[PDB]
Amino acid sequence: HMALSLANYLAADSAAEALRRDVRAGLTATQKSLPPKWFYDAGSDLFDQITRLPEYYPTRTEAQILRTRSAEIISAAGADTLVELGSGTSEKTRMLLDAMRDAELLRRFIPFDVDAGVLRSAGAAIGAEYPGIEIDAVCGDFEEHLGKIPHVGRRLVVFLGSTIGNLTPAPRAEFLSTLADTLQPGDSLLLGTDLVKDTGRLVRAYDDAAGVTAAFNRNVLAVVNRELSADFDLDAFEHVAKWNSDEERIEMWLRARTAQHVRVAALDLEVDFAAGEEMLTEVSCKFRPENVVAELAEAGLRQTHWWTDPAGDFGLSLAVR
Ligand SMILES: O=C(O)[C@@H](Cl)Cc1cnc[nH]1
Ligand SMILES: [Mg+2]
Repeated sequence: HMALSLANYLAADSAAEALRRDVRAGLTATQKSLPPKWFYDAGSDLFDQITRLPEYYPTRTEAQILRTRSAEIISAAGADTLVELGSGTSEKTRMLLDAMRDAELLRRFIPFDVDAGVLRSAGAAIGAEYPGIEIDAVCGDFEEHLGKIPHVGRRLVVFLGSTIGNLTPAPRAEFLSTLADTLQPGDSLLLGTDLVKDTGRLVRAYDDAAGVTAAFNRNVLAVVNRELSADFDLDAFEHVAKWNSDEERIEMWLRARTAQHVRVAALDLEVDFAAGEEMLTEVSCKFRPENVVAELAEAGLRQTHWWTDPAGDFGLSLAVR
């Protein structure tokens, strides 16, 4: 029920300041952009729905790999502590915890994410399902507070969903290098990476028939409207998903149907969009198996295991110091 440890390194005023800075920088850039972290206001609900769309294969593909190989993953890791870069709300989390329990290894769960309220809820759910488990939640941002994750036990750190694909190569390398420097001998990283495949399937996964992804994308405008007193007309922006073959990444864009004039009153800022002008809201890099090995090695980690679905749509790596 209520048994919990929670460390909170984020402040409400500090997040508000981060949004101010990001929106000012992004809307005044020669090529306009907004960071996708701001998708996930209570947007989080829309993303949950996205994971169940027929076109969006990543979640169910990763889940099926875990469903059939979690015992092997847990045996390879030999960890008694599961660290999740994420909130611990998924079935995937339970697949891993179940296997750790079956192996009589499980002692501790450490969820790491940016919303304290969700960490509390997940902690209560996990606590009830795995009596005796120690839960140490950390509210922090995984590009700054990784050093705050406790080093107790032998740790399996998981970063699922190909969320690592939201980082472009330079910040991605810095992230993996930093994460690797918080690991001890005996610790393991379990990394989910979505893989290069048919480009039609890729684009459709980010431009579903039902329009749910379009709603998710346009909602970042609603976040700016509410939080920074802006007047984006959401109906005036078209959802566009692109495959960038040079960078091998999916991109989400918002395209102005007609010229728009947007005042972001909280920033004392007026922003103009030309008819047809596009603003970048997300990248989702896709990986080649051989390159995953290389990126891990450059970060100081040796890939010891690789799991992929029979179609080769998605990959999971286990890597060690
Ligand atoms: O890049 C993804 O696939 C996840 Cl992390 C976020 C997302 C899902 N649909 C649009 N963006
Ligand atoms: Mg003013």
